Amino acid sequence: IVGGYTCGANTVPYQVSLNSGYHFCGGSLINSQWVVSAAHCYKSGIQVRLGEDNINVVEGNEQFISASKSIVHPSYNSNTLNNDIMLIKLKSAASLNSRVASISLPTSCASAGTQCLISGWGNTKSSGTSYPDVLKCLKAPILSDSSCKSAYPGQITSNMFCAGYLEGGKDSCQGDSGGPVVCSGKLQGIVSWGSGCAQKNKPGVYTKVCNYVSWIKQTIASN
Ligand SMILES: [Ca+2]
Repeated sequence: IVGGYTCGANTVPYQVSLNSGYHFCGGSLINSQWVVSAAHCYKSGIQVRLGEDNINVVEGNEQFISASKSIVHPSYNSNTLNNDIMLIKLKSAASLNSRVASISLPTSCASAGTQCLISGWGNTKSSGTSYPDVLKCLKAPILSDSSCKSAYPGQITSNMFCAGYLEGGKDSCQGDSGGPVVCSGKLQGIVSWGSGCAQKNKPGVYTKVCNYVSWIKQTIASN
């Protein structure tokens, strides 16, 4: 997260870190057994780390649970990032309390102008590289479809939306991938892609979770 703030420990209780020997992506806990992330975060041997603040220090609220199975969206295209969503099942159910909690799925899509909270452990610099240990947060609005398409001609599908600031300076970034965009207590987006980070006229692009609720529910019901 570039141009954000320190969230505060366990203030974003649905935020998870995906670990394969190291943090590599965010994700969102959606029930005791299941995490939503980006398909571009797929790999084998994922451990899901819940209850994290400092990802390099055991601070007392962590739950580390290996994934039993990952399901990339059936229509994910890694070239275009269309359908950049993946479900991860935990081998055991997480213990839920106020520091580790699921986030609700949307019942309706969000509109441009809605304010959201984006979070993660990704790079905090727009030029060069600095990875934080503690969770970072950014409040940002959803942008109009027209501004999003104008920013990224030929690239924005109906399964994507832009959020952030066209002036630059405030965005998600590498290592935030897969993490949440939450608006009015609903998971509306997944950190997906963008050109660089926090660049002028190049906002963040996010998977439009409301399009996937049917798929998520039916997949959980049968897996
Ligand atoms: Ca920790």
